[PDB]
Amino acid sequence: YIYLGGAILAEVIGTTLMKFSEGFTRLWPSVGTIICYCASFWLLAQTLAYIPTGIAYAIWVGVGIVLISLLSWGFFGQRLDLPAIIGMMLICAGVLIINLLS
Amino acid sequence: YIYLGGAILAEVIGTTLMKFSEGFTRLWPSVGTIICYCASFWLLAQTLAYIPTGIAYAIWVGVGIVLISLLSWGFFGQRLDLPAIIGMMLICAGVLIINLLS
Ligand SMILES: Fc1ccc([P+](c2ccc(F)cc2)(c2ccc(F)cc2)c2ccc(F)cc2)cc1
Repeated sequence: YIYLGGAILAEVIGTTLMKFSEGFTRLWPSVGTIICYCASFWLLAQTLAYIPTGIAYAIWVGVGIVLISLLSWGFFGQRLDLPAIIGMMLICAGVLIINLLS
Repeated sequence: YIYLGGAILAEVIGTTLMKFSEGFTRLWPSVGTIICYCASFWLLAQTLAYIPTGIAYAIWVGVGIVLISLLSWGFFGQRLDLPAIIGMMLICAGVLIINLLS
């Protein structure tokens, strides 16, 4: 399977685990989070062995924001009609335009 | 919060070290570059206490594009055509909308 899909998913899980849980996580040992950080770098290194960095970055930002928006609504219950989402979308549209002219 | 600004600088130091290692020095450990990127993530983790992860991803890319553009050309805002001007305005305006939001 693609390293890139694993790598984006590893960043989403790993970054989500950064601010999550003042008690100790259900299902998951905390050394698993350390392994996940190591796995994320391994997946990234495989990804940027084979995929050009700037081309990859455009895919990566677009997939990552959507994936964590879906996760934010799904697992954390977050609203889709918050004005911050609109602000984020303006940035997402703007970064896409710069990416096409560079 | 100015932590994401620090995370951007930690990204600039680490990215330059990676590019320096690939193109120029033969004698730089991978672990040091990884620690510089981990510093960007620690500064991000402090940010993720205050700014939601999806919002934080979009701001990191857009704030990145302006600083990286300025450093990589050595000046800001030369050779802008009409959609590029709109692209820069959208990035600034979206971040400003998030900045005004609590
Ligand atoms: F929202 C974002 C913000 C940053 C990145 P980042 C990054 C961050 C932390 C890290 F540990 C290693 C790499 C990147 C760029 C293209 C990819 F395929 C995968 C990752 C990156 C590195 C150098 C650079 F100049 C710009 C971005 C990705 C999405």
